[PDB]
Amino acid sequence: VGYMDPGNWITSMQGGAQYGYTLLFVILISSLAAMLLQSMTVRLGIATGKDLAQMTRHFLSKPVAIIFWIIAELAIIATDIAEVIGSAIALDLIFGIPLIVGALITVFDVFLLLFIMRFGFRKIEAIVGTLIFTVLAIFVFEVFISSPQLTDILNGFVPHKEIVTNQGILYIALGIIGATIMPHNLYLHSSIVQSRKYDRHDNEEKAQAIKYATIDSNLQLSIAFVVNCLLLTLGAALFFGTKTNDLGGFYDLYHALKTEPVLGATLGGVMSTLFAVALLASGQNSTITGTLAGQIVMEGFLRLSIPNWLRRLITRSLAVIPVIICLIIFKGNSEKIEQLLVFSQVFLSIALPFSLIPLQLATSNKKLMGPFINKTWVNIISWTLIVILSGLNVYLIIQTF
Amino acid sequence: VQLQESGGGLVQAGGSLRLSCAASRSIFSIDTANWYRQPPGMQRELVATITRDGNANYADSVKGRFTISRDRARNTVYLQMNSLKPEDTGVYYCNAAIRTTVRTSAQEYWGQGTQVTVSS
Repeated sequence: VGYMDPGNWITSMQGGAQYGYTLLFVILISSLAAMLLQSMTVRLGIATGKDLAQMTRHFLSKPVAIIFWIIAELAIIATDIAEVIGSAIALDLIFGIPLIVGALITVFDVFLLLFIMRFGFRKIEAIVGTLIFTVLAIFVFEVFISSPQLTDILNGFVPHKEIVTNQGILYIALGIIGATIMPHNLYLHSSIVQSRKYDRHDNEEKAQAIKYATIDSNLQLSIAFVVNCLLLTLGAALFFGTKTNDLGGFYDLYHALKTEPVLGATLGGVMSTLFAVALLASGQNSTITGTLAGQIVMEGFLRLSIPNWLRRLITRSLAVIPVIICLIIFKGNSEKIEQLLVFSQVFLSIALPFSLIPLQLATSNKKLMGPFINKTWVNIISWTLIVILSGLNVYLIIQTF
Repeated sequence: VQLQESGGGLVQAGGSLRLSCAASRSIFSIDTANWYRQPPGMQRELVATITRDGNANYADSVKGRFTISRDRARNTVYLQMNSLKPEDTGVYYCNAAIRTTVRTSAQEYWGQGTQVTVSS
């Protein structure tokens, strides 16, 4: 969740590898936006009785609520598609299992997650922790030895018009925003935030809970920002300014780490293998959070209750189908399945407004929210974000079609 | 860095083989690949061609039966030869444009051909 999701990796790394440091601003303005939007959901969770799905359902009739539920469920399926592609690529790099077979393997990683469960949570998550830290150390090493120009990075943080001019920078930009502001984290946070310690009617107990939840929500989002910048700089350092126009996917990073001159041959192979294991670990951890979010969305909109293993199997089954169809059409082209990997996050950008608007409506309401209320500052910046985001989505959809 | 071929050998008409074209050391990318062959007493004939974007083309004598492909995880160009005929017998060569690192210029490489014999 955040810096572990493969969508952030592919969008940031391809943004840097294809358009230099330009999209850095899109990483910042989105990472800030999330910090605000999450902070609203937190309040919506703690101030009002229950989470976002129940509120949106409460303000809508059953048909339109079913439509919203279709949009949200499709977003969850999109993230699942992202980590399905991630795990498939990892199994192709480590064990040589083709993508069409690995995608089929990703249906039973629940079983495999039980097998890991038998080995204890703390130990395996510590192994994955040292793995992620080691891989990040490799990336910091690559950026450090690339001799980057700091003034060009800080120049990259400055916005440019070209971000909306051509379809490429705008496409990767929508992918970055959709990957950093995941719509399912709003429904998830708006309910998991209500498990803290406070009396439902005593109010500074609540404001204390929102103080904490907001502080944490900004901490991990800060880390996700830093990691996203480190990855965009990684792809920009390895594949930008190249005569062959390497798009900068997971395979390009794999062979770039494996053929790095100073990094050696066997050592570089160790680095690349660790990166692949970190990609599989990236594809294994998002599933539980996706399952809880799907429970909140389904029980909130449709008021239907099914077990978490069942909806996990259903969401995974629906997620593998477009991956398999993509692999059959393009004959297992890795660059194409990575293009699908980006398109999933772009679809998250498409699905963002349907979750942002009811959040604004419920948060601005005086009766529902009471003392905790959207300061008109929040209403201004938030309505600005909804307007400009929906405008960018409609603009891209109309331009491409 | 040398281009190494494998997967050839002896097979009966109707069977299948799979040629493997790899490199001696770790490579970043094989941008373009061509599978040539030479039958006894005939000229060197271009059989398969795969490009950077993944598109491929085959000779009319081999189209529909042969399939060149790129394994990107291992940087290995494969030639899947199905429904083999006795005239497919010959020495198969692999020509490939290897890119040692990311920013190195793409270089041309050939390789010692492998023997393919379709008997009876």
